[PDB]
Parts: sequence; structure tokens; C-alpha cells
Amino acid sequence: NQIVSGAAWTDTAGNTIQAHGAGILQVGSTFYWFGEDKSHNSALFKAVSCYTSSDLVNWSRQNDALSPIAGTMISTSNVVERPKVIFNQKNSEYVMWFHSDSSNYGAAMVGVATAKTPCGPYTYKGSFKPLGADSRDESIFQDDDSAQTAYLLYASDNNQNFKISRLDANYYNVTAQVSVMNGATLEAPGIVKHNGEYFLIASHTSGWAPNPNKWFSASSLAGPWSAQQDIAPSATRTWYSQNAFDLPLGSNAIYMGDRWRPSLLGSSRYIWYPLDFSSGAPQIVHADVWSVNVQAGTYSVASGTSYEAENGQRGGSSTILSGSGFSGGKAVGYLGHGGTVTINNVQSNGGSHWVALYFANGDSTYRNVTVSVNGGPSVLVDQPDSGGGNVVISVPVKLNLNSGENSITFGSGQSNYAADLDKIIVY
Ligand SMILES: *[C@@H]1O[C@H](CO)[C@@H](O[C@@H]2O[C@H](CO)[C@@H](O)[C@H](O)[C@H]2NC(C)=O)[C@H](O)[C@H]1NC(C)=O
Ligand SMILES: *[C@@H]1O[C@H](CO)[C@@H](O)[C@H](O)[C@H]1NC(C)=O
Ligand SMILES: *[C@@H]1O[C@H](CO)[C@@H](O)[C@H](O)[C@H]1NC(C)=O
Ligand SMILES: OC[C@H]1O[C@@H](O)[C@H](O)[C@@H](O)[C@H]1O
Ligand SMILES: OC[C@H]1O[C@H](O)[C@H](O)[C@@H](O)[C@H]1O
Ligand SMILES: [Ca+2]
Repeated sequence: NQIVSGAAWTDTAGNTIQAHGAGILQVGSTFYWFGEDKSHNSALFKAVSCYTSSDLVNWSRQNDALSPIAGTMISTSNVVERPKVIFNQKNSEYVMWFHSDSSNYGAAMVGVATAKTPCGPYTYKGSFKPLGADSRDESIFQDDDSAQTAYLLYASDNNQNFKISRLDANYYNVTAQVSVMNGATLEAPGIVKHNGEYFLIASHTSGWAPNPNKWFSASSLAGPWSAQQDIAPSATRTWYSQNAFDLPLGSNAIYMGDRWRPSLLGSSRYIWYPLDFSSGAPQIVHADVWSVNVQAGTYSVASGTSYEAENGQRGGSSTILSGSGFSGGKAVGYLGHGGTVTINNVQSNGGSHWVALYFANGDSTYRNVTVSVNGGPSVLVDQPDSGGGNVVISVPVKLNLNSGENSITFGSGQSNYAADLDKIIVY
């Protein structure tokens, strides 16, 4: 089973996974994924969900880890974001931290809850401002010293100043500032310790819109920290995502991000990629389809076959576009609204296959494209805004192919313009 960024992910019961703003905890060889339940299409608090898996693909929904409490700061009128859980060895206790806020983000607190088992349910113990100052986007990092010292990483002072501060021995309170990046406008933080060095991954502040996420490193959490560098090509806006959790994996890591859909928040998707450290620093591997070997601490990227859209057969009013951002320097434009392209001679062993559509969409809103395989009934594929007419991203579609040769037609029947199609990759 494969990790396929941007698809609609469902749990073992077949229900949409609702765990945005991910926090991960490993117990044994089980991964616990905590997140925000947005099934109600709202930024206000419904639950902190809890899912488990052995392989980072096949997730079983457990009891919710945190439920709202009326008349408190975790009421259903309030905001609970970006939950994180670490285990406290001294107390044999799981401690959850989260961003605790009002609906207009004017309160800027953390909240804390505890449990004796990983999915809890957890008992909320209150919300507070760390050292009396704002905390909005946050994460928690647990170091590998004998004391397992933990730290809050947080956007402070109306998001302008990024802070790292040490937690007490219970992981209940922030008690000393460790470093601050004044004017850094960083949010969505996480830290992975790799080769003895601390690596901070963070986004800048653009609300729900994605932006180029950055890495910084230091030999001490007190700094000095290096200046920001990109984890992905800047035009792609972190391949249309925002950092949520950075999970170590052998000699590398896994980038776990959210693709926020602010007009329909429960349909926000999950963008998980290998975070390769072979250059000495974290770089996203743009892997449409990949898997993890947990015991070996490795990842494997699926190989596919590319087909350029411009080499297909156009029908109707579609055109050939030229641009440096496209594979082959070309793409097919004016798709939909009477224009089609058919990609022929797609060889396959048949059955269900992931097919990545590489496209550009310069609008600020989603487009979509109809897809028919071998003349079968049409499906509709969402095409998010890509960041520019010359900026290509990819979305996955799990198509049923025939054993042998296949033809795939794009854009038939739809009155709206689809995105511009650069190529497809058949896995
Ligand atoms: C497929 O994409 C089209 C746009 O290419 C969507 O049509 C837009 O729908 C919104 C409503 O969310 C309207 O406000 C816009 O005026 C429409 N734009 C155009 C150009 O028609 C359509 O909703 C998408 N289909 C699905 C199922 O999401
Ligand atoms: C998915 O997880 C469930 C629960 O542990 C397990 O019973 C099932 O076999 C898993 N599916 C696959 C394909 O391994
Ligand atoms: C948390 O630590 C700060 C800094 O020492 C202190 O001012 C505050 O009173 C502490 N909070 C609690 C609940 O002990
Ligand atoms: O207005 C519709 C047009 O939008 C452009 O962004 C696109 O490059 C064209 O191929 C066509 O779809
Ligand atoms: O404010 C809306 C939204 O803004 C950013 O995307 C933050 O990283 C999210 O956690 C959320 O707070
Ligand atoms: Ca192309």
C-alpha cells in the first residue's frame, strides 16, 4: 500500500480521514496520528482524532483523543489546532499540547491535556499564554538527552516573532525562553534532530494559502540558527502544502503537510513526502506514490512511465502551450469547453493504477478535468490552483486500466476550462 499525496484518504472503515494539523507519536511500532477533525467544514473545535497504523498507509480510527467541553476554552465555539503528543517517562503519561484560541485568533494560547494511554481519551487541564506571551501555531519537540527535555516551538507576538522555549519536567508548563527569531513571521513549525543537529521546518505567514516552507539548523536550540533555505522549489509553494509534522525515518525523515481547502475545510488533503537528508539538509522528494519500510527505516519511490500531453491527439479547440515550467517545454491548453486531448498507447498490466496528472492552473480557485479510460464512463479530477500558468504541480487519480494498451481522454463534456495538462505519469 502506498502514500499518495493529495488523494482522498479513507480509514479502514472507509470513512474520510479527519486529522489535519498532524501530530505523530510512535509507541512500539505503531504510529498514532492525532489531528483536527474537520468533518463539519469548520475551523471551530469538533475533536482531536486518533488514528493508528503499522505502515503509515492503512489507518484505523480509534476513539477521539480530545472532545469539546462547553463553557471552557475548548468549547465548540473555540479553536483547537495542531495537536502534538509526547510521552513523559517520569510520570508514565502522554501529554498533548495544542494551539488554543478564539474564533478570531485573538486569544493566542496553548492548551494541555493528559492521558495514560496513547489515544486516551485525554483530560484537558487548561489553556495559557507561554510566559504571558502569544502562542498561535505551535509544535512540541522532545530531545534525545537522558532527561528527554521537551520544548515548545511557537509563533508569538501576533505571529511576528518565532520562539523556542523549554518545558518543565512534567511537560505541563513553559518555563524558560531558549531562542527567538524576531521578525521572522514563521508558523507551522516542526523540528527533526538529524546527525546531532536541530533542523527547524516552518512556513511563513499567509493564512490558509500555501507558501515556500523553509529549513533552519543549529547545534543548540538556543541558536545561532542558519538563515532560511527552501525545502522545495519555491514556485510550487511546498508542492501546495503547509508543514504539519516532520517525522524521523532512518537516516532521513518524512514531511507531513496539509493542503488546506478553506472553502471546504473537511476536504483539506494530506501531502506526505520523503524528506531526503542526503545533501546534509532536508529536501522534499516530490514522490507521487511511495512507501515506507518501517523496520529498515527506509522509503521507496514508485517508478512510473511518463507521457507528454502535447504528444497526444488533440480534439476540438485545445491548443499547444509553450513554457519553461513544463516537461518538454510544452503543455496542452484550452482543455475542456470543447477541447480534448487523448493519450494513446499507455501500456499497463491493468487493474487499479495511480496516474499522476501534471498540470498548471494560474487561477486562484480550483479547476477540474474529466477523464475517460478506453471510452469508459467519465470521472472528474480536481485541479487545485498551482501558483501560476508556468508552475506545474500534480494530483493523483486511481484509474482502472486494461491489461495491454490503453487510451485516456481528457476534457470531454465539461463546459468549464480544465487546467493546462503538461504530462501524466502512470504508476
Ligand atoms: C470544476 O471546476 C469549475 C471551475 O473550472 C468549478 O466551477 C466554478 O464553481 C464555482 C463554485 O464553487 C463558481 O463560483 C464558479 O463561477 C465556477 N467557475 C467556472 C469557471 O465555471 C466547478 O464547481 C468544479 N466542479 C466541482 C465538482 O468542484
Ligand atoms: C489494515 O489494518 C487492519 C487493522 O490492524 C488489519 O486488520 C488489516 O489487515 C490491514 N490491511 C492490510 C491490507 O494490511
Ligand atoms: C509557568 O511558568 C512560568 C514561568 O516560570 C510561571 O510564571 C507560571 O506561573 C507557571 N505556571 C504555572 C501554572 O505554574
Ligand atoms: O481562460 C481559460 C484559459 O486559461 C488560461 O489560464 C489557460 O492557460 C488556457 O489554456 C485556458 O484554459
Ligand atoms: O488561521 C487559519 C490557519 O492559518 C494557518 O494556515 C495556520 O498554520 C493554521 O493552523 C490556521 O490557524
Ligand atoms: Ca509536457
